[PDB]
Amino acid sequence: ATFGAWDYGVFATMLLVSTGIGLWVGLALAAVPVGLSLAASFMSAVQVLGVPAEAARYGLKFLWMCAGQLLNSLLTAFLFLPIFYRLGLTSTYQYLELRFSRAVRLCGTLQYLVATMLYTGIVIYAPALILNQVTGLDIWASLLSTGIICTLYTTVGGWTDVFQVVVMLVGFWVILARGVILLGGPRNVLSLAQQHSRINLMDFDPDPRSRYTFWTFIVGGTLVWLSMYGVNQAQVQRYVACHTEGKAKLALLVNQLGLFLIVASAACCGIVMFVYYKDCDPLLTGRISAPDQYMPLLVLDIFEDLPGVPGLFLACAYSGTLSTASTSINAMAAVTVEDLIKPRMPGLAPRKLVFISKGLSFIYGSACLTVAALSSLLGGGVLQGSFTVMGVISGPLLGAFTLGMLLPACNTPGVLSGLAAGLAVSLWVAVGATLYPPGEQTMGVLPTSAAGPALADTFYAISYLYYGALGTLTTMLCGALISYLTGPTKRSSLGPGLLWW
Ligand code: NA
Repeated sequence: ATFGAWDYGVFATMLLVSTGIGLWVGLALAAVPVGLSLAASFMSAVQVLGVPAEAARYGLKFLWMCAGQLLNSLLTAFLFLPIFYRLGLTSTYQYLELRFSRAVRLCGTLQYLVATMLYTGIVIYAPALILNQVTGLDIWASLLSTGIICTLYTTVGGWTDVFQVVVMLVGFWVILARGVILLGGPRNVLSLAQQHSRINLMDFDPDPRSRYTFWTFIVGGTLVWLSMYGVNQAQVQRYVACHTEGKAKLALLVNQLGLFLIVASAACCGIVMFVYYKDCDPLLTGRISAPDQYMPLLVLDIFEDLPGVPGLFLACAYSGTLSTASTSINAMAAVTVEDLIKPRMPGLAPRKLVFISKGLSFIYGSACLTVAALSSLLGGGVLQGSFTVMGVISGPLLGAFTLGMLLPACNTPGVLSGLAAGLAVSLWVAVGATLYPPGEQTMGVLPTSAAGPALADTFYAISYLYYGALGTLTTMLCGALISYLTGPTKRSSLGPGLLWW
């Protein structure tokens, strides 16, 4: 029910060792490692908690997420990697500089900082949620602990990604292997899932309100993962540092393979989790309050006769998530210093520049902890929360980049107005859904079992995967229209720039 004795020791020892190695790194590349770094940059305990739960509650439709990811990678390697290897170097928003203006560069950097801050807040909340659900500590003590450890990793801590990805994969495989053997027979699990309508691959429901479906997954995942891989500063930084566009596409391929493995393993583990709870769903029984508590519960249930392992898995999912959060915070600080402060403070006390970078890292860590606390209080849903954070905020940024590249007739006022309109629409739909969320029947939640305004109904029910796609598209539409209203930009006035070349 709540770890025990051996698994408490396992959790504590593993977390202490992880902190020690982090401090050692902070005090004391090839396509494959950098691609696995690309994969690890966005996979954390959020995906451990959410993907199995979403698969269990909807059923093997979540595999279509992989397809979305696939599209993302392809588009990147064919739309943004070539241009961010010849035109936009060093930074990603320098393209917005040399294309539209420095004002658009500042707008893009601010959007990236806000999106990353909120995403890292959700990321920090995920291990806090794991600790609260497992160890029993109230969510606020768990948030205090996770924030303290993340700030220790960032301020003090200053192949780790490969280790994280392999740990995620092995954990998922161990869970879904122990579950199948305990239940008895992979064929039996598949048959039980089929009976309870968990094998639902071919879902083409054109209704956007249906939370998960091929039509929703392809477009929404493509757009969100593009905003997270095609224009994200960290990912593009990892591209341009790969030393070759052709060898950067190899990194993207490795990243895509890692994402495929993680998502497939998580969905299969979620199906095993449901078939484990085929007759008595914990949600109906009240054993847990939110679906995000599904994964920590099963881990406790499966290995009740095998102490220690739950602590190992849920301490790996803690340390890896904290490493991801610290990398995000430090990247935010570095981006702020390099892209904003340095231009207006060119040669003032490089030691002061290091001091300012440290201060920004601390400020961003604190802000991310505050966002984690807000997410804890402000309802729940971590996988949807992260995709609505990276969707509404960064979606318009991807729209700005795509308008700057694809459309020759795009101008600084055009892209700025498009960004404003896209942010407005995306936040409008997000708040409408938060206040007036759709029901389980509308979204498409599969049946459970316990035997052991017109606008708010037609729009706010839109699948969360459509938030980002709603923003980006808006930025591409409005930004285009205003461009042709104020003044169409001339192809001659642009350098290589546009993908058309
Ligand atoms: Na996510």
